[PDB]
Amino acid sequence: VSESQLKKMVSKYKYRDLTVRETVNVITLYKDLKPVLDSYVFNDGSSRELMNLTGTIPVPYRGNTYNIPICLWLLDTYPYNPPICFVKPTSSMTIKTGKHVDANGKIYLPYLHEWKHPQSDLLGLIQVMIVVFGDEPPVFSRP
Amino acid sequence: ILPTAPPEY
Repeated sequence: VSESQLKKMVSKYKYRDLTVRETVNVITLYKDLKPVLDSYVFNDGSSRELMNLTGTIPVPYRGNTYNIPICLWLLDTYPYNPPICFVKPTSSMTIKTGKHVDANGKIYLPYLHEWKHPQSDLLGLIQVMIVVFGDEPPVFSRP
Repeated sequence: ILPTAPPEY
């Protein structure tokens, strides 16, 4: 949660200072998003230690607010490349698949396909997720 | 905060 501790976490990012600025603003507004350092595997099988933001974002739907659980991975060349985004349902939820979420919880949005720094950033992304998940929730509670 | 999701009817 400390601005200096974060510099350490992303110390081998190409755009270290950009990445920290975005993360600081994001986690100051969306207080349930925690930065976490974990291994990420690419299609070829190579792994790199990367930061992600994990936790919930508040999404209004039919008059109530839900805390939808997500994980966003910042690649080490962030912000030139988009974050890779997942819904992370608990055992009480199930994924509703569609044009925007596959059965593994991967999220597909036009905002992600069309990413371009600096017209695109983490705040604008989260804003888009809230609107989209507010029309079509990606997780529903189980019976 | 606890994760919640809307009920399906």
